[PDB]
Amino acid sequence: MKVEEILEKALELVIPDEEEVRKGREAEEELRRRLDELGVEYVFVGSYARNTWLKGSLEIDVFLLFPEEFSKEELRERGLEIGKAVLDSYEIRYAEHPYVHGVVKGVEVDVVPCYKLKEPKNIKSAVDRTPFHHKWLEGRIKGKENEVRLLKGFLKANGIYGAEYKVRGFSGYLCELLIVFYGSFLETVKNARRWTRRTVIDVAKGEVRKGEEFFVVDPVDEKRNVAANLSLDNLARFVHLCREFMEAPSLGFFKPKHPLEIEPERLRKIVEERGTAVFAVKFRKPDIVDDNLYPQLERASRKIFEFLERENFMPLRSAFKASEEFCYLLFECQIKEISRVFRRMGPQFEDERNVKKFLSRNRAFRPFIENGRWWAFEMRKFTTPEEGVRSYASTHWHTLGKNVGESIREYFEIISGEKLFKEPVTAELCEMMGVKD
RNA sequence: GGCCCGGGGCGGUUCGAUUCCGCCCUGGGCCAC
Ligand SMILES: Nc1ccn([C@@H]2O[C@H](COP(=O)(O)OP(=O)(O)OP(=O)(O)O)[C@@H](O)[C@H]2O)c(=O)n1
Ligand SMILES: [Mg+2]
Repeated sequence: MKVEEILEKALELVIPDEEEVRKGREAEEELRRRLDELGVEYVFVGSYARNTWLKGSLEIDVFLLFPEEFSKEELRERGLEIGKAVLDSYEIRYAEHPYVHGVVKGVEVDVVPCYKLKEPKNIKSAVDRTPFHHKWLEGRIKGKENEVRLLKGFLKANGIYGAEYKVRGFSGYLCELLIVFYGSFLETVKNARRWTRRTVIDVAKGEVRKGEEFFVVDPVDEKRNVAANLSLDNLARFVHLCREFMEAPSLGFFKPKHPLEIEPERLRKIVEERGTAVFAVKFRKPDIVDDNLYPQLERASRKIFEFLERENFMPLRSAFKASEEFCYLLFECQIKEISRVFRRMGPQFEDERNVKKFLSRNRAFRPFIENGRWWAFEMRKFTTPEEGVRSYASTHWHTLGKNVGESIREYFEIISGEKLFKEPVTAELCEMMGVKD
């Protein structure tokens, strides 16, 4: 049951079976045919072109090569039109760099425009160095595509796969680059156990040096960090995962963990056992793309957390959840209620000028001296986290993310108790509190 | 959109703010494929 045995069973979970390969090829063929009628230059990139896509995740990436001189606007317009006329059913919903998604003979496809250059330098559009990533990988990943699939499947099952902002994990390309560096999934896992937050992995130079932050230099452009969007905590989760896997290998590390339900009744008893203040800020989900939403939910969530900590409610952790129509910012504090009074540090008895200005203030209790300096009893405007959040969110909505803020401005409410466990956030609450089972 | 570095105007809070909470101008990088 040692590693190598597990890796064999694992291959079954990550390698596409002959039937799925068929579908992808036929779609590839058809897709080329359609493209070969309109003329137009194109290059298949990504995991389908390199035969490193994960089982049950077949998505063909076609990149339309345009002349450098063309305007950004021409790019989207032509790409849009070409995308639409080439797909059975389509859908446009770019985030910054436009592109068209669709289905050809049942397979997902991504038609993306990009400028055609020589030398991946002075990139015109944000995705220009992608075709060069394909060239560089072409002759070096050949024969290790299965090692790539194991790594992707590992990260996928543990929730740190993608590099979109929702995940802030490992991109596919990053994965491929790691296979070319260490040679296999097993070696990557073995070495990643010793990675640090200053680790720099440079495949073009076959080197590993210590830097200012986790960096995986792009062979194509040594100034771009391929793991730029990999968050620190997620880097940390992978390293820990690699350690655990080596100690007690298991096919489980490649199988997705089910949301694993819990009765909102068990959740209520846990919160009571904990004795904390658990609540959420609910508002309507802005109609924007994931890559726009999450960073905003992240800011909002953080801005409120910081409010809760400087206000002494002792926040434990924060979380957030986006559903079809609403969003939720979750919080947990050790302080369900604080006194109305508190002490505010004053000047040292020494300089009377400021002592006066300090005592000149209208106060309900009369300041005192303690260890050489004046202190005053002040009165809070709120005494619970919810009251505090309600206030802050009503007045500081503009700093809670462009769209998330404007939405909280037109409406939001604070949910807690039984009425909160009925919302679709139980998974996030359990993960946030470390509930196990 | 978010994050990092920088210039310049303000508001609030404070005994006391460049130094905490925010707002308006604006320059330069990075990420998302
Ligand atoms: N953060 C990212 C995302 C994408 N890419 C470029 O876009 C390709 C990845 O496109 P994507 O479709 O997001 O993933 P795949 O690489 O195709 O792999 P998989 O579909 O299995 O996730 C990479 O090879 C690379 O050229 C990149 O450089 N950095
Ligand atoms: Mg793909």
